[PDB]
Amino acid sequence: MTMYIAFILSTIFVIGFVGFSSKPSPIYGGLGLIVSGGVGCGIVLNFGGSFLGLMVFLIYLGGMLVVFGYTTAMATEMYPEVWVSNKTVFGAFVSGLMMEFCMVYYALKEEEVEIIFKFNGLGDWVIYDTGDSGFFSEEAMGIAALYSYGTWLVIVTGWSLLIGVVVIMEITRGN
Amino acid sequence: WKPPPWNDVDPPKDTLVSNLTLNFGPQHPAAHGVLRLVMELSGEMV
Amino acid sequence: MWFEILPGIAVMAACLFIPGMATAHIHKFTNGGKEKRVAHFSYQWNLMERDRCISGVNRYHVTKGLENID
Amino acid sequence: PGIVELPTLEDLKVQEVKVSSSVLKAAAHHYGAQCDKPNKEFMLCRWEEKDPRRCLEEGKLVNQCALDFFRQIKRHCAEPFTEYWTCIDYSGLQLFRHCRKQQAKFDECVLDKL
Amino acid sequence: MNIMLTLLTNVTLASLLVLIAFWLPMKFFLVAITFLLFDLEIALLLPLPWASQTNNLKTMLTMALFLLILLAASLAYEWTQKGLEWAE
Amino acid sequence: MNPIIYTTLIMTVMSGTMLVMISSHWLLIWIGFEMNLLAMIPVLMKNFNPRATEAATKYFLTQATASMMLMMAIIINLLYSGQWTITKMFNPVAMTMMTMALAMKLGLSPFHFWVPEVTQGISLQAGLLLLTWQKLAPLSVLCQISQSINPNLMLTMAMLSILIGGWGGLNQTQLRKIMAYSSIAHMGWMTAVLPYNTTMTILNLLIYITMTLAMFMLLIHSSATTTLSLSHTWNKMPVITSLMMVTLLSMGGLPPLSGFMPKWMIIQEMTKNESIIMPTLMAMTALLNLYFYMRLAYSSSLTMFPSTNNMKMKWQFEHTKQMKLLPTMIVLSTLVLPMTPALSSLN
Amino acid sequence: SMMKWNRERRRLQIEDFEARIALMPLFQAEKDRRVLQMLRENLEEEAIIMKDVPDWKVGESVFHTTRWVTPMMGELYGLRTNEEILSATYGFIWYT
Amino acid sequence: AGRIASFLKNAWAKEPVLVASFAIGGLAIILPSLSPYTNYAIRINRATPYNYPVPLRDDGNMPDVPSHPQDPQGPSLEWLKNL
Amino acid sequence: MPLVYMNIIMAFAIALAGLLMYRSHLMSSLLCLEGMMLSLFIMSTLIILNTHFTLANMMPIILLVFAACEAALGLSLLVMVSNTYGTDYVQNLNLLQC
Amino acid sequence: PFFDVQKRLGLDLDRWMTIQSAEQPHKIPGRCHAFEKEWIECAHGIGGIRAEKECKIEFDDFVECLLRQKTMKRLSAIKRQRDKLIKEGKYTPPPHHLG
Amino acid sequence: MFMINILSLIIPILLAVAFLTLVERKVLGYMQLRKGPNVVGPYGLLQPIADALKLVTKEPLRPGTSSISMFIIAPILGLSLALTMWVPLPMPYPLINMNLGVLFMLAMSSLAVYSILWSGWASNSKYALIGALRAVAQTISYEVTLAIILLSVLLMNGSYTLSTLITTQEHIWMIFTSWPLAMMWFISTLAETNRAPFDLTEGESELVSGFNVEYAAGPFAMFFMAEYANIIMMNAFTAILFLGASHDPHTPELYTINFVLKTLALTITFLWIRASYPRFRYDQLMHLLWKSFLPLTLALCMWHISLPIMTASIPPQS
Ligand SMILES: CCCCCCCCCCCCCCCCCC(=O)OC[C@H](COP(=O)([O-])OCC[N+](C)(C)C)OC(=O)CCCCCCCCCCCCCCCCC
Ligand SMILES: CCCCCCCCCCCCCCCCCC(=O)OC[C@H](COP(=O)(O)OCCN)OC(=O)CCCCCCCCCCCCCCCCC
Repeated sequence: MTMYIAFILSTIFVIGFVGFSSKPSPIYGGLGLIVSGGVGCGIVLNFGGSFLGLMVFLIYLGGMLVVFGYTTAMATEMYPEVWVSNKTVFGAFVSGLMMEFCMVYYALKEEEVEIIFKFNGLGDWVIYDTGDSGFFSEEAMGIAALYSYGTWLVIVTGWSLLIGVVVIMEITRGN
Repeated sequence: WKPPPWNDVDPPKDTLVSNLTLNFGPQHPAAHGVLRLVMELSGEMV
Repeated sequence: MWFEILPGIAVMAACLFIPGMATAHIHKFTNGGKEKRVAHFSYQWNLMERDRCISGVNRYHVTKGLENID
Repeated sequence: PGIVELPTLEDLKVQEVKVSSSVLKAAAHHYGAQCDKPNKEFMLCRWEEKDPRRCLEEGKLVNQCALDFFRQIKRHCAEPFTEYWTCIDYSGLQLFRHCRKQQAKFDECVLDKL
Repeated sequence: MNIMLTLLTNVTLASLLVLIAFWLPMKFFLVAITFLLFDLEIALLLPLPWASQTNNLKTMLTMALFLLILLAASLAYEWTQKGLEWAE
Repeated sequence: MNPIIYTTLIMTVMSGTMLVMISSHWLLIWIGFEMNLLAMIPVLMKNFNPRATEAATKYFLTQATASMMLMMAIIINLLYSGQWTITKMFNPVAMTMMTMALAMKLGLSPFHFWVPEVTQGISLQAGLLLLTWQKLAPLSVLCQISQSINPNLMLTMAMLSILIGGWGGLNQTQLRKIMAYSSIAHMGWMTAVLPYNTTMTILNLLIYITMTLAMFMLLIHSSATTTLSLSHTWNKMPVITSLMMVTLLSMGGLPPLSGFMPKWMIIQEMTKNESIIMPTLMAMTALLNLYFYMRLAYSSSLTMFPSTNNMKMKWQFEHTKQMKLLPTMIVLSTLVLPMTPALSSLN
Repeated sequence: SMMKWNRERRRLQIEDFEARIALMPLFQAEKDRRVLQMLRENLEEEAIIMKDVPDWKVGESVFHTTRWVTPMMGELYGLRTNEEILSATYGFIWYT
Repeated sequence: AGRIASFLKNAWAKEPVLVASFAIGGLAIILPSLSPYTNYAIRINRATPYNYPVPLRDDGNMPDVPSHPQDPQGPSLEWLKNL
Repeated sequence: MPLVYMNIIMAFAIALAGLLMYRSHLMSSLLCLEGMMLSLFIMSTLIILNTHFTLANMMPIILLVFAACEAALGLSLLVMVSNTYGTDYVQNLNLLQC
Repeated sequence: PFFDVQKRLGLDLDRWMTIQSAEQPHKIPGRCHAFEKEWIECAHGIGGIRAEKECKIEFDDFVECLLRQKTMKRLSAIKRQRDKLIKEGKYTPPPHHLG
Repeated sequence: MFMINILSLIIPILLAVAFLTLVERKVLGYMQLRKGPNVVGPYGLLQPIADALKLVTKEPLRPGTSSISMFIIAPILGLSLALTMWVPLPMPYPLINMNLGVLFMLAMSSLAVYSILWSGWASNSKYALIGALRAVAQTISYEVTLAIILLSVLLMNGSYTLSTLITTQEHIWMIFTSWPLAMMWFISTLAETNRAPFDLTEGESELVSGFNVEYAAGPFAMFFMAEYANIIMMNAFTAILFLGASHDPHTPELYTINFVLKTLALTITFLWIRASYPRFRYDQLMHLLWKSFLPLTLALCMWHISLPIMTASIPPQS
């Protein structure tokens, strides 16, 4: 429909995870996460969070995952398994299908799913709050505090990234 | 289970190189024509 | 000569002209000779619903002014 | 635990100001400057009581004084207003920057006429 | 909605005109990992425009410039210890 | 490595745990755990040998996965209380989630198969860092949230460490493997007492830390990684083997050595908590540790072992490294039992 | 040149923000009545729908406090048709 | 001195991009400190009413706060007007 | 509680199962570990944006910039076992049997 | 903190964002700021074990604001018993329900 | 309503992309002293039609080593991306007024590299695979400078709203304020768009065709048109960024004339720049980027963040 669009996207998000959790060929597994990464931003986008969502596209989907499949490109064997290949991969995929079907069926009929966390099965929209945000975006004005309140965060995350640059050379140096 | 190496150095395996011998020449105007070249390289270094 | 590339250039200017006038004129047609009221923050949004709900015809673009109140 | 008290629909019925956004924003400066005390009373009540149902009466006066403000300007140069708020409407962001001459037209009644 | 409609229409147009064209007729790793670390460090200062309008921008000045010198510092250590001069 | 570049990697991880013990915010605790992992990997691969490459991979995958499991434990607690501060957890499954997540970072229960392999691959100098400093960071969080801990959840983790540490230690040959299993067995002792009173948890940590440095740096001086290789050191350096024996007895736990420091108070502490069957099993199964301590003690100094002719050449040259803090570490791990009432300082 | 122009834009924004400050009294008063008027229409409908159900105190308080909690949209719109729900919740987000 | 000047000259001889980068980065770190408009930037930054000026309960004894918005009492951004 | 969160919560669980179970390739395991922090990112943003916890918007950006540091380390280790063993299959990584 | 250098040095590194009722950019509320103010202000100087007992009512409300479990569960009873009345024709919607 | 605007945007974009092949062969020739396509069609007005029709009537070859699943998603992933990237362009009043449009444009620009990456894997040839491998690594290395240039430029502009570009750039072109970054930006456009001195893949002899090594007529239409499609826009993005025009609300015609002429002139320089320079060797790309372009961009971002603070010139995001 359109009311369940976040639910619809969330459903594609779960099945997208089964795509790469089943551990298919690394390129194909990356693609299964690429769509999973794509829809997940839309879930965030529907809740607001434009900037936080946009990063999932930019620095993760077009970022971390680009060099991810890039490594799989020059590595890996000469015979990449096609999604069907090993019967376990398709067995894992159908296995992921039966988990999301049983809960969703249970979610939309009895609405009293208690698996681990007790969760009531209503539409996505019955959780949004109310109120006007004035002239400032809540997400934009929050992470803009990186340089006004994010004092100890910047000092530590910056320092580790510099150590991140030095650790990667030291491991890749080859002594 | 064999005892671990005393120097802790496990024995190297054989070569794992990917020095593909590119066949330049009779497909690329880059070779100006009939200039079949046989040469190996470390991905980029001939 | 050199101007033989001009008709190749001119047709492009006609093609790129279409998006500029369309998305402007369509805005004028869908807003009633106006532009689409941008909503970059919450205030610009509930302002429209304020105007959309008062119009009675459920359109934000149609505006009722001093002739409406007494 | 217990019933949540909600004001009845009878006193809730209040004359709602039937004007658009452009007319409100065009005269917002003068509207805020002149009829402001009832707004401040309601504004303080909303932040102090923290309960909307306590200050609903002051909300009526906020509208009520708004009609008085719009009534006085209606008797005054309404035609310059129609010119002023129409050009303000023709702005996507309702920027006051574009409308200057018509803004001056409105400003030069209220300084002496009103 | 409009955003979804726009992207959906683009996919169909690409799909439609693809179909008519089908039925009718360590160095390599290092450049990847160095980009990854720089790109992640880049995402830190993306919120800079709105952050430039904070009410204590003096502290912003010390720390927004902090990340930028670390960007230089990470490259500087990379450059001096070979690094960007990739294996050849 | 370049001495200045190995220095910062050594003490970026020093700071990574330092953040954990001082952070009052849940995210910051994960931050210190991240720098803990990010600086641990290069040190494990200082020598660049396939054992180290395997050891780093096994260590990284285990610690990274535990870190990820820790995050959703943080998120669930946030999802149910909206509190980022470190206090008692406000939801059961979140409490159950991090206990296992923090356990895998430390490694006591079946999440312990990485501990032997990783230290076996990596060098002895990096072994002490992994087995001593890399245990304060997970333990600091556990001591912090001990109030909300699930008593059943932790204690079964505690025995499964000491029973596994006790049992498998008999069959181990490589000294690093034996040291790792004793570390697992020692890890169980303070984790068991953690729900009751964290003072003994810290007390067991400090003593165990002191004993392990005395063990590792002496082995570094011996330059030996196998029992037979350690056996030869009787002739060249008889004094070291004699000190090897006293710390083995100490770290065995026999009185009046400092190994009776943690157990006795731990035995006493749980006995005040009406848990009396629990201490007896741990004290009795602690003898499994003592057996391969005895096995090492027999082959090191108590009975001399055959040597080689070439090691007459070894006598002709003196040692070079000054093995800093070795003298004070040994004495602080053997004859500190009469200073038992000093445990009141920790609380 | 850009320094002078940017300073003018800041002058324009604070002028625009000032216009918002004047307009928010009426808007807050308008939304104040609207949000609780809709809540009452829920309450009157609530009485007619669960009069038959055995155990239900009409208008039962959700929170233990007697202080006015901000009413989330779920109880506000709720009963409204899916058109009203769709346009009001994901309205800002999908407006473009 | 002489070697330092020669060091810069040969730096500009073969490596002109980096000396341009270091010079610009070198400046860009120290004028914001001794800038005379930095305080102005803060002043106009706080002089942007994102949040409503919530009124205060008039209990007397406070003359600085204006009784009327147009009243002379209270802060003014006349400085922002000409600059 | 909204089904979108349970959709995310299983998304961790199915990602968790894939990371633990293993099939052949460490690339897939590294991929599975990324779905871990991914599903954590949407879950973090979803709660934080819903509750208007303004300062807490810190954590989503901070979360993945440090999770990506795992990729910087995890990807590097793979190529080394790829350089020495050949294929990065987990079965190859068995030298530390003792 | 295990080593509360935060308190000794008197300088803030992490407690700024620890709670949503703390200082916020441009003074915007954290949705449930009102409730968690009551709970925290109930719990100060009381101790962890005590506060979970006496300040339970405040915590239950604050969770209901934050978690919002039962409020929409009751709203579920509103809708489920609604469509289980219209489907047999026992209920008719007034015209303010639609427009 | 909305849909008629969608075709009114993408369709003229697509038809302009087909014609750009003509000028590529013509204005180069008129500089190369050649004549360019002239015989077919009056003044070569019909050559792109002849070009496009055989590509949609020639045999579409699927090499046996190519995965058909990967062989078909990639051309769609490329062409569609170029078209949906046009939706936030501020043509008087943009079709999509995404307040994060600058990030929106950049985000799917990174999504473009999956088009080449998958095609290089799909083709599955030794020479083809390395050709794409050392092609993607180029594009990703050029995005870091791309983001930094963007970040500095809109810092003086204001928020990331693409419509705000025309407001900040009211009296003076933004290039007069960031000309050291303009050429920094322009060369970056020359590299992501895969054009000489970064043609690399699509180089007629550099990689014979690079991403089109085994990839011929049929599906190849959506893989040699997409690169040319990004050319018109990424120059147009430069036109909005540094060469912004004036927009009268009562006559949006002026800004349509000005912007289209400005972006068309930039594309002429883009076609000018292929016919005047050699091709960078792979090492020279990184040497130019990481060691000269990357440090300079960082320094300029150092300068452009302090300057608004230096002169109290912070821009209003709203
Ligand atoms: C108060 C003032 C504040 C600001 C002051 C800033 C400093 C002063 C100004 C410095 C110059 C401007 C910034 C740097 C620009 C050069 C960057 C660089 O790396 O240069 C050297 C680089 C590299 O030169 P190189 O490789 O020979 O040497 C570099 C140094 N070593 C050897 C040590 C590495 O040159 C280039 O990149 C050449 C261009 C390559 C692309 C080919 C196409 C060029 C097309 C040119 C014509 C069209 C231009 C269109 C412009 C945009 C129009 C919209
Ligand atoms: C708690 C229970 C007991 C626990 C500990 C038990 C320890 C022994 C257990 C068995 C150990 C294994 C079997 C024996 C191993 C022997 C190890 C060894 O190295 O033996 C040979 C070695 C030869 O001696 P050498 O190193 O040459 O030094 C001689 C002195 N210069 O010998 C040595 O190196 C030993 C040197 C010993 C030096 C002793 C010095 C004594 C000083 C006394 C000072 C008194 C001051 C009094 C002051 C009074 C007023 C205050």
